[PDB]
Amino acid sequence: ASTDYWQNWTFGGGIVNAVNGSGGNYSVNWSNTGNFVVGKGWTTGSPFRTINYNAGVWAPNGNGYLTLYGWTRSPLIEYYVVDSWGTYRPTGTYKGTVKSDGGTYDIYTTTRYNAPSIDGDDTTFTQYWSVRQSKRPTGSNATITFTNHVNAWKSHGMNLGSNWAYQVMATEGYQSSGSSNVTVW
Repeated sequence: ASTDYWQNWTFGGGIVNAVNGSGGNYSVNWSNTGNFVVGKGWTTGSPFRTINYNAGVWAPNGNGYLTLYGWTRSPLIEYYVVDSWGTYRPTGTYKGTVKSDGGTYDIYTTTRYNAPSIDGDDTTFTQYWSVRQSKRPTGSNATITFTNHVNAWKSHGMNLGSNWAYQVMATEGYQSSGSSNVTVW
């Protein structure tokens, strides 16, 4: 069920040139940024969705993530399934591991205070992460069987909220430069 949502959020400086391409395709070119998340996906996330993507270009110069990105409310949770990165591999509080779609992921949790979210600039929420132990190869069709992550997270007491907000296959950058080109379906 193809993408219906376009994400293009920036903050803090630099240039983020994001193009909403044909179908599930988009491109990003960025320099000297603050923080940004750009991607395509779905207005309503599902714990049952298999996200398909192909990153034709993954070329961060510094810190960027190629990652599933999404939110629930009830309660407010920010989640990530990070398949690749640049110079910085994100982590948090280690819980365990999960294997999905040919990759082994470490599972982390982090509680964020006074932080920006889909609710506003100064909020509290928890983050759930699956981060691949090594960078996923790009340029070939990829799946993220998100249910495998939801199920593993649940087994370590990491339950998502019941009101689903957006769910995108994203390019995130923090204080970096780079290029990506990604198609999502």
